[PDB]
Amino acid sequence: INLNPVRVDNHKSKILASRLENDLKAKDDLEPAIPQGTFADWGEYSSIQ
Amino acid sequence: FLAAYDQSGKLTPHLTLFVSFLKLLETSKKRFNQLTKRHLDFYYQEILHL
Repeated sequence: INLNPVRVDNHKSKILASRLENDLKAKDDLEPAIPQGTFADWGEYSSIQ
Repeated sequence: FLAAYDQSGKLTPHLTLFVSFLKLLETSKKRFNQLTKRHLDFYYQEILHL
């Protein structure tokens, strides 16, 4: 059977181009989360009187 | 002084309240001084995820 040069190039291109997409996505997710609290003058005191 | 009157039944009432209050506070000291451990564990386990 005879193979067309144009048809093969398209398949090869798609297979490899999809690898670039993942290398790019990898550039954003570079760090873990840290739990965050609030702030509220924990030392406030009222007289027992 | 504190040893001499411990369980004697002989203190004047204004000192009886003051000393009894100070003895009750020892349970607060026990809880308060555990903060240094809670702080260390937080850093190694929740900040550094180890």
